[PDB]
Amino acid sequence: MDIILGIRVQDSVILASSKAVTRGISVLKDSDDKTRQLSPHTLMSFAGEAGDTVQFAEYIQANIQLYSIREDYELSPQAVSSFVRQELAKSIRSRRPYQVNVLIGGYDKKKNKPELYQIDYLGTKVELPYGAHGYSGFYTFSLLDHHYRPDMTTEEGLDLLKLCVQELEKRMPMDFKGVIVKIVDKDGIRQVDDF
Amino acid sequence: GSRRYDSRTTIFSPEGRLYQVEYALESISHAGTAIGIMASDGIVLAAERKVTSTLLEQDTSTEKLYKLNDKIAVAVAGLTADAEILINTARIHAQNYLKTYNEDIPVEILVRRLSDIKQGYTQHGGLRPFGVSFIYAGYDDRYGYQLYTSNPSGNYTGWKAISVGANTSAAQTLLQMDYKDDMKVDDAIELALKTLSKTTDSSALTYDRLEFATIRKGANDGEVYQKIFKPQEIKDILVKTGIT
Amino acid sequence: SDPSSINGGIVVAMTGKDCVAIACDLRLGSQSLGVSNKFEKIFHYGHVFLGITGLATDVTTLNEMFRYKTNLYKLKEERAIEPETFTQLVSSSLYERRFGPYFVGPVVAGINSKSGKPFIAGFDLIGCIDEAKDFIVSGTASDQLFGMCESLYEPNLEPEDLFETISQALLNAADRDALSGWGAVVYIIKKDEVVKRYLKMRQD
Amino acid sequence: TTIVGVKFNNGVVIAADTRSTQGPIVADKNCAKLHRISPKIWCAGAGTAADTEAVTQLIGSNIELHSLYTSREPRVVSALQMLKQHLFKYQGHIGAYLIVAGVDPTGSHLFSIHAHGSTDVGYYLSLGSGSLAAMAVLESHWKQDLTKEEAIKLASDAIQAGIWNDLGSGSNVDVCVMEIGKDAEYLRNYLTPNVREEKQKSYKFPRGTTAVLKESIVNICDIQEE
Amino acid sequence: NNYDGDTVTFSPTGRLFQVEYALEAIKQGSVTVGLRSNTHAVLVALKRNADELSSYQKKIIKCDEHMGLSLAGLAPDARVLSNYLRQQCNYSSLVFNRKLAVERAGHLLCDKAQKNTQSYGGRPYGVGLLIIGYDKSGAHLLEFQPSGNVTELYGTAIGARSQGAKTYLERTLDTFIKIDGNPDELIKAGVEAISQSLRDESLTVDNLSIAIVGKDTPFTIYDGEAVAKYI
Amino acid sequence: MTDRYSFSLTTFSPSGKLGQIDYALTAVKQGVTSLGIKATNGVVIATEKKSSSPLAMSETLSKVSLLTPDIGAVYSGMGPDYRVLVDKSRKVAHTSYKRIYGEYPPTKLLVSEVAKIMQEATQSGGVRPFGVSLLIAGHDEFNGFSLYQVDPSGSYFPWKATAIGKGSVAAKTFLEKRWNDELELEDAIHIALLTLKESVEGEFNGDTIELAIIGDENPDLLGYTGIPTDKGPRFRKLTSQEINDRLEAL
Amino acid sequence: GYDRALSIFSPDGHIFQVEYALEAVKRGTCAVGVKGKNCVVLGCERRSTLKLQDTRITPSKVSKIDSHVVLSFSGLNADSRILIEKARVEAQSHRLTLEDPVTVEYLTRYVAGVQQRYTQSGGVRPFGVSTLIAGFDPRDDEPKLYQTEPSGIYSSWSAQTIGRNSKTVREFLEKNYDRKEPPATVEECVKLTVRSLLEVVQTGAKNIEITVVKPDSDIVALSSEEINQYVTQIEQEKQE
Amino acid sequence: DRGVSTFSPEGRLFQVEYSLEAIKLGSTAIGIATKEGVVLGVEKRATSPLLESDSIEKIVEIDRHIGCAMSGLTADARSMIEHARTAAVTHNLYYDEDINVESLTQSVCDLALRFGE
Amino acid sequence: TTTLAFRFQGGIIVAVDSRATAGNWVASQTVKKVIEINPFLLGTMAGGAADCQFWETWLGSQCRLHELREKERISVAAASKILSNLVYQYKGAGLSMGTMICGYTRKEGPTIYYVDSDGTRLKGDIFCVGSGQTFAYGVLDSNYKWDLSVEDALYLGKRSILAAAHRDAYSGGSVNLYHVTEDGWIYHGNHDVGELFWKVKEEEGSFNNVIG
Ligand SMILES: [Mg+2]
Ligand SMILES: [Mg+2]
Repeated sequence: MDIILGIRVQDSVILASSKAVTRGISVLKDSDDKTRQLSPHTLMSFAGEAGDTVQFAEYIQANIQLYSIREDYELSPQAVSSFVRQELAKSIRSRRPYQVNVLIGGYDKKKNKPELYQIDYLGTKVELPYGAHGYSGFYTFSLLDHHYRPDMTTEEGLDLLKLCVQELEKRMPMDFKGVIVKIVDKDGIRQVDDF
Repeated sequence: GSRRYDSRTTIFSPEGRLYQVEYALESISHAGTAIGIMASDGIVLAAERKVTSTLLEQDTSTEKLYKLNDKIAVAVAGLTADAEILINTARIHAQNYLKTYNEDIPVEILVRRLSDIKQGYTQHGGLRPFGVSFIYAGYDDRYGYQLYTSNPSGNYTGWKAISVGANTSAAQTLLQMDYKDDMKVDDAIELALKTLSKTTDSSALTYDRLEFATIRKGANDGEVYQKIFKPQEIKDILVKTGIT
Repeated sequence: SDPSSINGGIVVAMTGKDCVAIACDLRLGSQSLGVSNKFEKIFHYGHVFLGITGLATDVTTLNEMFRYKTNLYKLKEERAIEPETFTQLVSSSLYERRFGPYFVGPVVAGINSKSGKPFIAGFDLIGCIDEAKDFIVSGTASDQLFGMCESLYEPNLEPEDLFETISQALLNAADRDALSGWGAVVYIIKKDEVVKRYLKMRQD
Repeated sequence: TTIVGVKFNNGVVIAADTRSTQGPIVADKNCAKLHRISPKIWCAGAGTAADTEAVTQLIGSNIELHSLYTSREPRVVSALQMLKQHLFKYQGHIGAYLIVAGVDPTGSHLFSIHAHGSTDVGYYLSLGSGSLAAMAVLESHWKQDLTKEEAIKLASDAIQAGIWNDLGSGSNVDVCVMEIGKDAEYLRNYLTPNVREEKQKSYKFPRGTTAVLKESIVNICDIQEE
Repeated sequence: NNYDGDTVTFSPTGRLFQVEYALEAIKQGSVTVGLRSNTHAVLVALKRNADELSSYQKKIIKCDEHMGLSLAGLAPDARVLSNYLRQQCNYSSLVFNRKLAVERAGHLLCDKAQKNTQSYGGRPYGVGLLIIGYDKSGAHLLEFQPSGNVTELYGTAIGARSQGAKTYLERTLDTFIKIDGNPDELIKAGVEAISQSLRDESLTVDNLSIAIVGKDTPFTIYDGEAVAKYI
Repeated sequence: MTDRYSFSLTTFSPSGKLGQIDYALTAVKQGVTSLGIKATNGVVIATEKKSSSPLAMSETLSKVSLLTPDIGAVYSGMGPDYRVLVDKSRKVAHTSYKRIYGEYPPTKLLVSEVAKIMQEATQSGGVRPFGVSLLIAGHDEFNGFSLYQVDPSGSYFPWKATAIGKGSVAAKTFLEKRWNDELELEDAIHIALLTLKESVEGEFNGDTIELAIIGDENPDLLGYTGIPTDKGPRFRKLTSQEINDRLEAL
Repeated sequence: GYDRALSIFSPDGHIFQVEYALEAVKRGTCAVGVKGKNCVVLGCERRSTLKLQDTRITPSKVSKIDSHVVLSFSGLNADSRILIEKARVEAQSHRLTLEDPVTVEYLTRYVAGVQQRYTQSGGVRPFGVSTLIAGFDPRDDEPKLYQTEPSGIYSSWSAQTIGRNSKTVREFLEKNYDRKEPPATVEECVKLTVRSLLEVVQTGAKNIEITVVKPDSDIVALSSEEINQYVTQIEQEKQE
Repeated sequence: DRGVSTFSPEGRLFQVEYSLEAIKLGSTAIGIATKEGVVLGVEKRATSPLLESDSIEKIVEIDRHIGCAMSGLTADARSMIEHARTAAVTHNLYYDEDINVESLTQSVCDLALRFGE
Repeated sequence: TTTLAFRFQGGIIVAVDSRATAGNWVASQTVKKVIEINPFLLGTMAGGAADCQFWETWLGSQCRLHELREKERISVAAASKILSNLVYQYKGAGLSMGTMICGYTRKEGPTIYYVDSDGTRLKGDIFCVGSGQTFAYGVLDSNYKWDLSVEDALYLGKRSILAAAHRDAYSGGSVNLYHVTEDGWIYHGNHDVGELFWKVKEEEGSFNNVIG
């Protein structure tokens, strides 16, 4: 899959993911949602090898939902990200590794803080104010390094995100058919239906 | 063949009871009494060593109170060797959880895991059950201070105050009488020692016959401290509470 | 492609008079792309300090593995693990993956709590121990570090003098490596006080 | 690396240089290559350094258990047989090349062993990148019925040939002498012909030279009482 | 008594009671007859029904084109053993391009039954088998017991009241062995043999089961109106 | 074949007793007396060499065994059971410790491993408990000198001084009167010899008594020189002559 | 491995280990299930022999298997945890492969299957547990209530009770529950459930637990005071 | 005790004979075959009036052309039905046809004597 | 190969060509590229012929077992996921498959899932797979509406395969048409491309580049 972006502002985490699915010669779909809700206040976007992406994401989703039911409790974003990292670190020395990169955006209800974690297919985890996978960071990070403030509102975050997508649409060779944008905050997860 | 010599450790009686579980509970009723009391500002664990000797090296001795991690401790009643098998498994489970989620294991999840292991030995495998009852004293940031017990059946329950081992009927009645919800650790320390002093089968309660531990947020600021009392420290708290 | 230089980074350790020092850069990258400037590579288990360079997923995995093992050690032994003992544990753990190894360069630093003797050690990715009296280096700028340490180091430096020596060794080595830098941390370790200092350095 | 073994009148001596390398870089300048399998059975390793250490400690561990089981002092042929069968099974993937020497109730012994599991017997042997330089000295000065003093001299001279002529070898000479009816004497840094000269300048900095952003005390102590 | 709890226990007189109890299951089974000449071999079997609404339990099983058997006792055990014979006949044809000798088939059945008489946990087979076949040495008839004992015979019978048929065959020995090149007369002799074991009931059209194998005759089973000719 | 005894042979009786463990302890009670005493600068363990025949060479039968260079063990009960436990204890000291940490285990942890093996023979399928009680003496850097008892159940306890087997009840009373926290190693050996004489019927000399100490490092027993940090084993078995010398000052 | 056949037939055609497992269920605290027109209520008995209990942390008697299905039980507490864990795992597995949450009947059929398996597998004893499984099928407003037992048989019930003195409360339900007109509201259903337990319980204090399950994953447990108000109103109507 | 696969002195397997007694305690099931079809009927036998009787499932489909009715310990039938359904579907997969009723029955009966220790 | 499936007001149209090739050699012109999984579910053949035939028949068996066990028609979501999970297990071993699983149920309505041998499972409105997929997409994209009649939708599917059959060397032979309704699929005949091309050329006025 292609572009996945993330930004952590004052009170929320925003994830932006491209809509295109291309199988070699043709664009088979232009409305694909490259994300799974792991828990009410935790969202994971993904990109990598075909098939393995959705298989890994749904596998993680099933496991977190199982934990939620067993304990009647939502794991913190930090705890979910650690579980995901271990699964990918385990996978990289398997017979056939999951070739999947993820961003985990969650709102910690205990600390009242948004949190964004970036994890690649090797199991390399970092907590960041903003992140990306693939070539997305090469085009967007110089804009984020300039404009980002830790006290930004959600609206200001969306505006900075629009500038990033515009730069991608200008300089990237591939047509990724726009992005689906989702916000994670104290009230849960919602999709911005006009972007 | 071999069937002839099989005791069949995992069968129901006609009344629907598990023979071996019931008999293991009978064994535990002869072990030294262990008591746990939960207060608002901490938990107390107090336990009686079984008829000791003057030549026993007490300061290096441990038969009752064990550390599972920095936040959770257990009091043991029953076969000590059986307990150490389960204790080591619990220590590993706690570390497995910490590695997986990067957070300390919640108290109940550790308790449920050990209790499920006990359950398995009652349903399959044809082996004898563990002759052990545990009192779990622990803290996590979800439920705070917690007390649990588990027995050879693999059943577990939560408690404000509880006893296991010998004379639990007498001990539980004494605890039920003097326990109050707004109680503090220093008061709970006194209640635990007073209850052991009355229920003991020994002539008098002295420092060399006791193991003592507290779990306090009496650790400088937003954290929890475990204190396994030394022989001299058990001697001092016995004088302070006016038992010796 | 080479797993030991995908993410970049460096660690250095030195001995002084009744003290030891261990330091690292803060960069994590995906080859040319800088990803994080807060990726610390030094960890501690009690009074024993461990720096790890190499593939970042393995750095994190090994920290979690040694936290796991030193926690069980402490529960069973009823005492904190010592630098000499921990060194053997790292070596054993690495060699057990002889034909599918962790792509790392670990470094141990600490003072023995009973003898008071300063201790440092280094390892290759499969467990071979380098126990030097003077200094240990690791990472994508290890050549540069060897050059700095060999000329700057002298024995029996006082804690505050050792800080200057190891800091200058790290900084100038990192500035000659594309995949190292983006911040730095220095630990000064004495028998019962440890000071941690973040250094100001160029951010390219 | 240069390593040699030399038989003499009443025993055997083994010697090694003290340089370990990573490619062209010297990782450690005073490495210890003489390893103990048992009190009076010692060996020196070339090749993959972790493999030489690991295979020594594994067989050394099993040799100790065997000694306790049989109530007998360990034999060099046992160490040899256990080493070769372990190495053969791994088909050269464990890169251990060793010279094994020692004394036991049967007498004094000297063997070499290669990574694929083949072994050899001899009165004088050399291994490592400096083995050709060492063997040149051994082939020039070795004779039958050497004394202890003559064997130590020959062994250290052979290591020196490696030190000065092989780039893979350097620094100091370590020696271990194993004589029949005596304690094995390990002579660490028996020769020290490569001390660095004093530098032209002191590079001690003035205090306050390095720029600092933040200072903080690190809590190495456990959670405190009260 | 104290020695019949399992197959792994000898009695003080050296008997194996579990095996003897398995032998008893055969005696409760319905009668079946086997006999042969030098050209053909015949099986005749009296099938047993549960009641008047039920079918008559099949007794004869084909193992190959040149071999098959009839059963008396536990029918599922006959299915297990006949399946094994089918596999062994098949292995011989596939690997060696060779029709399995009837004598070798008997040896294989013996060894399979033996393993269930010397080990803990298992039980003996509860069925007896009469195996007929035509191979490179002519016509053959075998009797199998779940003790492991296999015997080659001119004629025999097993099941309830089998002693009457066995005595008849012992009298007729010199006559029926000479019935060469006449399948109908050999079957007649078998139908007359099994008649010496009937009481109260007689041979009807859904009661009788006949099988034959010979020189130029594949193993074929006759049931229904195909046996009315012999009633 | 196959081991078809996959069920426990030790089970709880209605009264809560584990019969097979109690019976194992009875076998220990019938065994020859062995003892241990801890001093300020050492530990001593001792037992009688009850020779089954005078034609037997009792020096070839070792009742006191080295487990590690700083840890030794003695027993009361079934000799063969002890011998295999010594084999297992020596191996586990390497496999579960020395091959991991590069050093020998502390006394308390080796005791813990031996205890686990004995516990498992009390619960695992198709086996009986070990018919021995062990006394394990040792030294390690951070815990100093120590002495432990291990029973058939797998339970273990630390002692200042104790005795097991035949005349243990009388011997423990004798030790209670003599033991103090200021004893030197030579004083503890003297008390050990005095205590052991009471439970011995026949000959009492260096050839019929087996005695070993955990004391100072013995560089003369190391087998090599050159490494300053290696100073030799603390376990030392006393000779027949060394025992007899201390029997004159008795 | 341990292979011993513990569950076997007796001469009269009974499997005693399965029947003795039912005797363990008879000993367990009473559980009751009642379905209204638009809800299902699960009531549970708490024996007051144990005070000084910490009710915050003590295992509760009703367990969520998924967001829309709950499970209560009578019998061995430790045994029930194994069935609850298996049911929870299967619920997530069903969502993963079918892309739809389990129906109440499917979840019941699975748990019942596990129980049956433990009655003819070597080396294992039957579960000493009977269960009440209640909830609503996805996108359905028809109430569902099922029962399982150690043998593995299961069935649907308009109302049912299990555990000690369940013969008495079933007697009450059989004369008080009308099929043509089930409890039309949550209030009426909870009232009938508390009434049924009051036939057996003792003090209406901390001895009665009540959990209400409504359509679309709406599950809530009533508190002490809320239940206490039902207990109060029932006896004040009884004084007449 | 005694083996689960033990023969009686009469030549019958104890456990098989005892299971036949359990079946005698089961609810009645009847079948009648005609040239126009086969009919299957069962007694439901609910233990209480509060038990919703349409949840009692003692008649079960194996395939479109094969049905089945049960009597005895009905929980034991579930794995037998599962096997029958799998065997019917598997044969259709392997042979592109309906399986014979006798062959299906034989496959179910192969499970019967697979018990022991 | 050219296969397509699209959702519309009246259900689903499935259209496929009939040609199989081994290199340049035309092995068959009469290949059945629609697999009749059951009377309600259809699958399309592209990639490996055996892999598609074998595993989609197998899928039919799993669907039949599901409805026997659950007493309810399997959803298209569940049916497609059984196949995608199966092929994911074999990932790396060399299965070749690109298929559209098509069905029409009460809870879902008309539904199409693209399932693929590297594990991909995509729900969508229009899918086209094969060597001639790009040609068929062109005709589909420019003429597709949700409110197409059954008659016009059938023709659109027929016309799109014809476009591919004309231009793609490895597509041709004949066109097979299917219409999937809630009550099951309906077969709408085999249409020889040779005869169809001339008929469409005359009636439509298209393919002026070709002399007829
Ligand atoms: Mg740099
Ligand atoms: Mg730069």
